Amino acid sequence: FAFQAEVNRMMKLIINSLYKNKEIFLRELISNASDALDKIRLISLTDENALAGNEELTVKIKCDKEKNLLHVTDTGVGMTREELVKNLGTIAKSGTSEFLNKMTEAQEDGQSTSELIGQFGVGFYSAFLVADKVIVTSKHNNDTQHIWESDSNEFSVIADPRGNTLGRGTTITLVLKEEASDYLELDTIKNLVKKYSQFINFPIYVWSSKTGKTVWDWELMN
Amino acid sequence: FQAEVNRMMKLIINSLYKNKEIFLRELISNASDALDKIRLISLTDENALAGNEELTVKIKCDKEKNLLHVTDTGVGMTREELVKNLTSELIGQFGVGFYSAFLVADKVIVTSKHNNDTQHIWESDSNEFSVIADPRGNTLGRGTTITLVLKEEASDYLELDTIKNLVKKYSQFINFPIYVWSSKTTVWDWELMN
Ligand SMILES: [Mg+2]
Ligand SMILES: [Mg+2]
Repeated sequence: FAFQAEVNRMMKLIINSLYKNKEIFLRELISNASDALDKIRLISLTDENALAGNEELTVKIKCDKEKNLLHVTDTGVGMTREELVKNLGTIAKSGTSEFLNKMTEAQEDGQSTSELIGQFGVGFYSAFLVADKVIVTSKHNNDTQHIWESDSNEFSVIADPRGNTLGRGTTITLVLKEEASDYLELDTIKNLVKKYSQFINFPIYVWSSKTGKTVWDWELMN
Repeated sequence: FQAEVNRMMKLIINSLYKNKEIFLRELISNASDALDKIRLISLTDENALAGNEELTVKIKCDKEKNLLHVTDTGVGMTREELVKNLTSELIGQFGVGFYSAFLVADKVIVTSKHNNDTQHIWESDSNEFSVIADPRGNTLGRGTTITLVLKEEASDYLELDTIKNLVKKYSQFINFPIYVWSSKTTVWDWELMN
C-alpha cells in the first residue's frame, strides 16, 4: 500500500506550498489553549476542587533547537483519552482512505478547492503546516495523563508511562519541518506570540534568556 | 515515478470545483506585488520611476484577437528573471500563482521591461517556453504585460462588464489603481475599478 500513500503524502507537500504565512498555526494553537483555559476557569467558578490538579492558569511556549521541537503548554481543562482519540484522532487522521473520502465528499458537496486548502490553515490540523509530527500530552481531571501521536496520516495513543506530570492541561509538541526552522528562533516566537495573544484572558509566557551569566526563564508576552 | 504521481494528483485536483475566474485574482495580485517592489525602491532611488512615472494596472480586452492584457508599471523582470521566475503547475490547478493563467489560456505571452535590462518577450503553452528580446525595443517604459490567448470556452472574459465585475471583485485591498480600457457615450478610456 506504499504507492497510495506516496500520492497522499505528496498531495500535501504540494498544498502546504500554497500557504505563504503558515505562521497562523501558532494562532490556532494559542486559540485552543485559550479555549481550554476558559473552560476550566468557567468550571472552577462552580466547582471549588476543579483546579486541584494545578492551580496556575497559563500558556507556556518553549523552543528546543536541538531536538527541533516547539512546545505549547497550557494548564487548561485537558482532554481524556476518548477525547484525544475522537477530538484529535479523527481530525488528524487523514491517511490514504480518509484523505480520499473527504475529497469525493468535497467533490460531490461542491466544496471548492478554496474551502479545501483553507481547511489546512484552521484549527489543530494547522499544526501540520510546519510539523511532520505532532505529539500531544494531556491530563484531564476525569482521566489519567495520556500521549497522542500523529503524522497527519495515522495516530496513536497510550497512557503516559511517566504518570501525572502536567497536573492538568495540555502540551502540544511540534516536530518541525526542516523549512520551518525559523519557528525555533526565540525572536520569531516572541513576536508571533505577542501578535496572537492580544485577546487571551490568561498570561502567555515564552522561555527566554535574560542578562552575570545568561539565565533562562519565563518571559510574559501579553 | 514523479511524472506518474504528478498527473494522478493533477486529475484529482481538477476533480474538484474551482471558479476559473480566480486566474485574474492571481494576476492582479502579482501586479500589486510588482508595483510594491518598485514603489518602495522609488523611496530610496530618486529616479527609479524614470522609465514610467505611473504606478498602475491596466486591463485591456481584445475580443477580436481573443486576447486579454494585464499591464502593470511595476518593477518588471529581466531576461533572467523571465526565464527563472516564470510544483508550480499543480499549484496552478488550485487557481493560485502564475500558472493559474493556463486555466483560461492555451498560450501566455509575457512582455516585460526591468530597469536593469532591455524589454523581452516570454512565451509558453505550458509545455515549452521561449524568450527573445522585444524587436520593438522599450515600449513599456517599465513594467509587465501578461497577455492571455484565451481558451474558446473562456471567451466570456472578453466581455466588458464581466471583466469590470471580476476586477472590482478582487481589487478592493490593492494599494494601487486598477483600470479597464472601457467606453462611454462612443468614447474610450481607462476606467478606475478600486
Ligand atoms: Mg481551534
Ligand atoms: Mg502570486
